Parts: sequence; structure tokens; C-alpha cells
Amino acid sequence: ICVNENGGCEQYCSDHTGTKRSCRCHEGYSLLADGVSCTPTVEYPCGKIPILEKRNA
Amino acid sequence: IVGGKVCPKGECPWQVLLLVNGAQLCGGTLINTIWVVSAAHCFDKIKNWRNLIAVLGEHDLSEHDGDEQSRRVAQVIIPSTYVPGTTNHDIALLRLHQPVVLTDHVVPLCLPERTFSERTLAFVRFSLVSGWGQLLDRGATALELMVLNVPRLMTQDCLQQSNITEYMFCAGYSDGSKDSCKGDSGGPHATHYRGTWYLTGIVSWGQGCATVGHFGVYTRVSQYIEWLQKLMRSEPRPGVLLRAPFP
Ligand SMILES: O=C(NCc1cccc(-n2ncc(C(=O)Nc3ccc4nc[nH]c(=O)c4c3)c2O)c1)Nc1ccccc1
Ligand SMILES: [Ca+2]
Ligand SMILES: [Cl-]
Repeated sequence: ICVNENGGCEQYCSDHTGTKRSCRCHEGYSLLADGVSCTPTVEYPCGKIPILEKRNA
Repeated sequence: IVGGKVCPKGECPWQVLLLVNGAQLCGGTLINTIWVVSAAHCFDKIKNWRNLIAVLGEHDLSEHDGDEQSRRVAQVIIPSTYVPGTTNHDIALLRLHQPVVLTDHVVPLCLPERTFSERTLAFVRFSLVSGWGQLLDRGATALELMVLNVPRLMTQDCLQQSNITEYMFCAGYSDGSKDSCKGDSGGPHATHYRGTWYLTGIVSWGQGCATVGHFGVYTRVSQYIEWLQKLMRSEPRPGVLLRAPFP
């Protein structure tokens, strides 16, 4: 599942036994109830550019 | 960087400048508050390992604006398989003496999981490379941080359109107009996916900056994720230089 379309995950993806998939997020993010999206939990999460994030906030 | 543009201040917040005795040595990438990824070859000729400094939040080298944060380098970790003066396994993990403080101008780039990087990031065509390196082959270095969008090649296609191992990849242009350059080694090749940027390559070195018929050679970071993660969980050891087994 993870090999195709990143398994639908925004960030990381793990295959499980059966038709099962689990998405995960990097430290400083949490997984939303959709099971795929990652949202920051800290002020300066990795891989985001503050001056551009505040420019669209 | 040849044929790029100035990275607007704060838009490359993971970029590191490495200095030896105050002089520009190489670039680097912040991946956490105390960890920087760079290129092993940057440290081949270091005599006094205690005069190495990492600078975060840098932009214009001609001035001090207060966003810069300088740290001593406490550890330089290189793979056992790296041979000085060569391209294969050209990666170094640097531990800072004290953490940097994250700010609008200082932010880590995400070190991706290996599976994610291989299955997904490796197929994103364009990525950003940056540094204060030479603006031209045989030219002066940049005073403002520069950035360039480069396309990645499959290793089969690099060899056709032009050795190159599974620990490297090719990216950039063969017409001599746009490339990474001397002074940029160790800097990030950063890849965007669904709103977040990830470390996919390190500026290494080939046979020449902006050489017609040749692409830029980058260390394939996905091969080193597990190696880096294990080292980041380890305790520091006396003596700055550490050679660590690879794999
Ligand atoms: O002397 C040793 N280390 C010192 C030390 C430190 C820092 C920089 C360097 N250093 N010297 C030359 C370069 C260089 O041309 N980099 C470069 C950057 C971007 C590129 N993009 C596209 N295509 C390229 O070809 C390319 C090349 C570099 O980075 C050396 N080792 C050594 C050991 C034994 C024998 C010879 C050399
Ligand atoms: Ca400055
Ligand atoms: Cl030492």
C-alpha cells in the first residue's frame, strides 16, 4: 500500500499483515483523525519555513 | 551555486555555514537542535579539530544582524567506508557543543524515514540546493546565500546523458549553466512533499563545478538514515573525530 501514492499518508507509512496500513508523523507533528494528515504540535516543526507559514496564516 | 538566485533571508532556515579559523569551509544541514549533516571530504585536511565552528541563521556574510547563532563542533562522525579525497560515502554527522535555539531563522530540515525517502521522495523531480559557494567556475564566492532548483536523474539516465554508486545520485544540468559549485559541499539537497521539506542529498563533489556534459553528484542520504539515527542515540566520545562502522 505504501509503495503506491505513499499509501495516502502525508508523511510516513507502514504496511501491516492483511489489507492494513498505518501512517505516522515526524516528531513535532501529530496524526489527525483522518489517519493520514500531520499537523504541527510545536512552534518550529522540521521542514517548515516560518516566514512563509505566517505569510499564509 | 551557479545560475541560481539569492535565497530570501529566512527561506533556507536549515542551512549551516561551517568555518575553520573564521574562514569558509563548507555548508551543512541542521536536522535537530544539536545535529548537523555535512560532507566527509570537508574534514580531510583539518589539523586543529577544535577551531571548527557551525553558524546557523546566516544570510549575508558581510554583516551581523543578530539572527546568527554560532556553535563549536564537539564531534565529527564519518563512516568507516569513506576514503579521504574520494566521493563514495561522502557524509558526516556533526554534534554541536550546545543546541541552537529554534527561531524564525533557524529551523531543522526533516530527516526522512528510509522507506518514505526511497518510495516517494526519490521520485520528486525537482529539489533545492543551496550555499555560499562560487557563483561561477573559477569565480568568487557568494556573500548572500544562494539557492537553485535542480532535477534528479535516475542513475541509468545520468550515465546516458553524461563511478556513480548506489550511495550517490545525479542532479542538475549538463549544459554548464546551472550547478552546485566549490564552496557548497556539505550543503542540503532539500525535497518538498505535501507541505514539508526533507533532506534527500548532500552536495558532494565530482570532476568540476558547472562542467559541460556532467551533472552534480550528491550523497544519497536515504542509504544513511539508520546509520545517522543510531549515532544520534549514542553518547559523545572524547576526541572530535569519530570513525563509525558503516553499515
Ligand atoms: O583536500 C581534501 N579535502 C579538503 C576540502 C575541504 C573543503 C572543500 C574541498 N573542496 N575542494 C574542491 C571542492 C569542490 O570542487 N567541490 C564541489 C562542490 C560542488 C560541486 N558541484 C558539482 N560538481 C562538482 O564537481 C562540485 C565540486 C571541494 O569541496 C576540499 N581532500 C583531499 C584528500 C586527498 C586528496 C585530495 C583531496
Ligand atoms: Ca549575517
Ligand atoms: Cl580532538
